Order: sequence, then structure tokens, then C-alpha cells
Amino acid sequence: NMDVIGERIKRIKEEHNSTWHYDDENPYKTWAYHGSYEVKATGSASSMINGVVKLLTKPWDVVPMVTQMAMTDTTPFGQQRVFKEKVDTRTPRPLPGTRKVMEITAEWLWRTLGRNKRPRLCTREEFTKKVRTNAADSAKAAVEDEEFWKLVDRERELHKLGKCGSCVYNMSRAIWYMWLGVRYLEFEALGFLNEDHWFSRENSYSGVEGEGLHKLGYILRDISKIPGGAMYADDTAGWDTRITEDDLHNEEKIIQQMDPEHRQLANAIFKLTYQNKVVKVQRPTPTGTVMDIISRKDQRGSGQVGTYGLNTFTNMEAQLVRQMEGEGVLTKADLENPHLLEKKITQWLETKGVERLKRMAISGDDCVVKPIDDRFANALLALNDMGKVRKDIPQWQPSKGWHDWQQVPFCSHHFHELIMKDGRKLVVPCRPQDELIGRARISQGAGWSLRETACLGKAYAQMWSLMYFHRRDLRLASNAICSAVPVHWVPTSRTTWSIHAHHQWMTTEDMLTVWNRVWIEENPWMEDKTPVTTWENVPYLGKREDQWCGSLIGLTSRATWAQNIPTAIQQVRSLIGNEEFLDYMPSMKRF
Ligand SMILES: O=C(O)Cc1cc(CC(=O)O)cc(-c2ccc(C#CCO)s2)c1
Ligand SMILES: [Zn+2]
Ligand SMILES: [Zn+2]
Repeated sequence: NMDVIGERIKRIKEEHNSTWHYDDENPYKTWAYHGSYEVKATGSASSMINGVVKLLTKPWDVVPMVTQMAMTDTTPFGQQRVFKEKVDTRTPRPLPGTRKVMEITAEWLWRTLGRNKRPRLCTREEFTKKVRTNAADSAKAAVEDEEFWKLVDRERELHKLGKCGSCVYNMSRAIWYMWLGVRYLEFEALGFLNEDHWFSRENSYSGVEGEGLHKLGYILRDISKIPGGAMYADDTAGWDTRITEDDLHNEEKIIQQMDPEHRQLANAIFKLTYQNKVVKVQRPTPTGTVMDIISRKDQRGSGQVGTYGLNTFTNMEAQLVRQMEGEGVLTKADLENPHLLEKKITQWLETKGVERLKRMAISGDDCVVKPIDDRFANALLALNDMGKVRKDIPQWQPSKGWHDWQQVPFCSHHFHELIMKDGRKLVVPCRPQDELIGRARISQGAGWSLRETACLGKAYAQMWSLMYFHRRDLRLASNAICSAVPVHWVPTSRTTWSIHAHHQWMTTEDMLTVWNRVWIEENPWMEDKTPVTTWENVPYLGKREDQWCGSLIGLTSRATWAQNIPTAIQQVRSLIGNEEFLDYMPSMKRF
């Protein structure tokens, strides 16, 4: 193994030979530990609070979930704890028949996915345009420096020679350039999966990439119309730690459809950075803080360019195999059998595969499957054997499915069908309200001025106006925040890193106009394009559903807060200073 990772370690060792040592009291059990070197402590024990959101959400000061979200440990102690819990484990190898089914399915799935699209190299200008339009950090400084691109070219030349010298994954500028350069080369070779939307619903059938949170509920309602059994949505315990050497070799098969110059570079990413990896992890010690250099041959690096697409691919593959077992195509004898008959697997894929892909919604490790019947609930032999063991359930206990698409969890949400005052139907995303308020109250980092804080608050408020307007507390809070923040201040910083976020709220455009564009105009499931001219005609969940999903409506603390909210808005306004504000409260029946 040292012939693939040796150069990378040698470079770290030489760069840090001042403090380099072999700490023989390292906690690594399943990862190969190479050595340590002293570093400054990174991360925080708690998170900075957004004072603007906090001052306008007083009844949530006494909410346990809200308080918990303000915590989250990112220090060396925090990193080490989570590492021990999941990351430091070994997945038993799948049986020979299981490996054969996975291989046949992976081959057919890659050909299906590549039927209209062809893989291609991503460029320096694509990465630059992304880094720019995202930041509008020190990544933009690297992208602007020609010296960064020269290091990129030098690493690429090693990659063409089947070698790696600096591509290290992380759990002054030279160390930073090497990380961003590793991510650029990964983007260059595998970015086409995201950039050319290989996992869009039109291309992949099961996929939802590029669809957006505002479309997922509509997709789940469409799946519910397909005849079959219940809708299943099983969670895998630590999916990324369950990616096997067999899964990686199956994912690699995409290189067969590439141009030779592209195949060479993607092969280097697969063989040197995915199937072999050098990882940096911070660890506290009595002496101080050290960086451990570790390695392994399996699992997925969660921060990588290809992670989402390759998890989506492998999960679509694992769900087709579970569907086959449910249908009696795959038996216990077949999974143990090295000489398993390929014919019936190939016949099922070619005649039923695509129809079976359409019964699913798959986003990385998140899946929803509507099998042809409920034998699937008890079809666990292949799922467990592939290493995709379901979270917090005995291994052989049958899965519990849902007979209502509205009860189905998917991508940290559930979805409600609403009836508007004009009789039109809307399908909206939803989650427990404490999680929404709890997140909005967290600002990211330190040294943030009241201006930047108010603008992040405005971004959260506007995200709620577009996605979660159907929650009474969030519409009130959203209007209060937008009334407290100067009208012309542009929402800055992101509210989420979610691939499902299209960030329509990142604007100073009127939110009712944006609402109309998203839910009416561009909405494929909205036949009648009549605009909604007032927020008074923008619907809410039924009062009972709003309460079931965490609303404080009907509580006295909530009525007190609503009644006294112009006072809290005025307090925020007075501290922000003499700027132009707009009273958004009259857009509600209360004012
Ligand atoms: O990032 C967090 O702390 C929560 C979170 C999680 C997830 C699920 C996931 O991607 O795993 C989605 C979101 C979004 C909020 C609004 C969105 C939109 C839209 C339409 O343009 S997507 C937020
Ligand atoms: Zn490299
Ligand atoms: Zn709900």
C-alpha cells in the first residue's frame, strides 16, 4: 500500500520534521496511523448566536432543541469523539453472489445513466466561476493567483504518471493551495456528474439532483400514484463508513465511457485518492494539539466533489438489488453462490430496471422506494450483506413503510399537500419548527458585525417566506426580521450548504414576486398560472398540522410575543441605526 501513499506522507513528514514523531498511544484501530506533528487548536465548543433572530424569536429562548443547536463541538476533542463512534470500523466483505449481483447492476446502471450524456473534463474556468459566484474567501485569492494553477499542473503530471504527491483529505498558503488543488483535480476528473446533472430525475429516473426542495414533495406524490406496496424510507447507519472496496470498484466503471485523456485523470482520482487515501485529523494530547496522518482503502471521504453522485449511484444500485430480492429474483442461496446465474439478473434489469428506478427518489444515502408489493419490507439479506445496515433497528426486523406520501421522511423533511383559498393545490416542504428556528439563530464563525448578522437573519427570514411560509410562527418571525433589517441591505452568506437549495431568497426583490415565480409560474405541477396578489392568499398548514409540526400557536407566550413584536423590531431598528426600513407586518392580518 505504501507505493501509492508514500510520497504524500514523505512530503508531510519533510514539511513538519520539526515536530514529526510516532505517537504510539494513537487511538486508530482500523485505519493505518503514520505519525503526528504539532498544530494550533482549530474549531469551537459552541456556535455564535445571531442576535437579530434571537431578539425576534423570544418564545424559543426556552426550547431544548434550539439550545442544543447552539452547541456542536468542532474542536480536536469534538473531531476525535465522532471519529471513534463511526469512522474507526470495518465493514464485513459482501458474500460472492452479492458481489456478482452488485457488479451486474452497477454495469447496467452506468450504461443507463450514460445513454444520452457523455462524460467530460471540467475546467479551470468552471472551478473559478463557481468559487467566485459562491463567494459573491481566500479560495478566490488562490483562483486569481497563477502560481496555484502551476502547482495544479505539477500534481496533474504526477497523476498522469500514476502518482500522487499532495492529494490529502482533511477531517500557510502552500498547504491551502495543495488542498484546493486536490479538490480542483477531483472536480476536473469527476465534476461532470454534478455539472452535467447525471443524477437529475430525467437522466437517472430515481435521482433528484437539481430539482430543488420545492419539487421533492411533488416527486413523492407522483411516486405514490405508481401501483405497488407501501413507501419505504430506511436510514443507513453511517452510509459513508459503509462504502466497501467492492462499491468503489463498481463506481469506477464510469471510466469505461470516458475519452482517453479523461479516463487517465479519473483513474488517478479513483485509484490514488478514493481507493487509497491519506487523511489529516486533529487530536488533543496532554502536551497540546497534534495532526494525525492516517490511511485506509475503503469508505467515502464526505467532503469530496464526487461524494454526492457516487453515494446516489451506489444507493440506486443497492435499492434495485433489494427490490430484486423482494420479488424473489434473488434468494439466500444466490447471495452465497460464487457461480450465480447472471441471466435472470440481466433479464430483470433489461425488462423491469427502468420501471423499478421510477418507483424511487434517491439523494445520496437518502432513499424512498415504492416496491411492487410489501415482500420488500422483509427483503434484508442483500441490504445487510452489502453493508448498508439500517440505523437503530435489529438487523432482521422487517422495515416499516408508509401508505401516505405525506408521512414519508426524505432529505430531513416531510411534505404537505395544501389547498389554497382559490381551490388550487400546493405541495410544500416541512420539518419540526425547532430545527428551523434553531438553525436560523446560529451565525457561522466570529468577528461578524451587526450588519452581516442582520443580513444573514434576512436570508433566513426570506428562505422561510419562500419554503416555510405555511408555518404561522415562521411567517410572523420572517416579517418581523424583514421589518427590523434595512430594506436595501442585500442578504449575504448562505442559510444552507444543501444541494437542494437554489437560494431564491438571496435577493432584495419583493418576496411575494419570488413566491409567485417559484410556486405558480415555474411550478410544473401548477396548471393554473393565476398569480397570488397578496400574502393573505398564500396558504398556511391547517392549525392542527402546524401544531403537530412544532408551532407555538395557542400558547400564551406565543400570543404575548406576537402582540409585542413591533417593540422588539423597534429595538433592533434603534441599534442598527438611521437606515431605511419598511414595515412588513401589515402584509399580515394582525397589522
Ligand atoms: O443545511 C441545513 O442545516 C439544514 C438543511 C438540510 C436539508 C436537507 C439536506 O440537504 O440534507 C435541506 C435544507 C434546505 C432549506 C431550504 C432549501 C431549499 C430550497 C429550494 O430552492 S434546502 C436545509
Ligand atoms: Zn494528487
Ligand atoms: Zn410538517
